[PDB]
Amino acid sequence: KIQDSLSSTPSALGKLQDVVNHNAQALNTLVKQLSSKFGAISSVLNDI
Amino acid sequence: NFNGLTGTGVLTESNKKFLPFQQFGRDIADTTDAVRDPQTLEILDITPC
Ligand SMILES: *[C@@H]1O[C@H](CO)[C@@H](O)[C@H](O)[C@H]1NC(C)=O
Repeated sequence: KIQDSLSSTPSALGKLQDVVNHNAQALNTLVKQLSSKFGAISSVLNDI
Repeated sequence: NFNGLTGTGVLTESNKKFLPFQQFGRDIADTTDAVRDPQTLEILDITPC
């Protein structure tokens, strides 16, 4: 019945998927924050 | 230096279908992923060395 409990419930391993999701979200936001101008004329040092 | 856009990277023949009205392509975070030549209009992919 252990295998049935693990198969029927998809959210059984949520406590373990949460850390991976948090790391992925942190990396994604750190990558996306590059487009921020931070008050400058542009976000690309090449053009600046 | 593509029509003013200056950068560094390796240029490769593109395989993505640019629409006839598009001139630039971008990945996440405004990263220029592709550009079309202002001379021969061929699409080129940009990848950091
Ligand atoms: C620009 O000139 C080059 C060489 O003269 C030629 O190969 C190219 O097709 C020209 N492009 C346009 C858009 O006229």
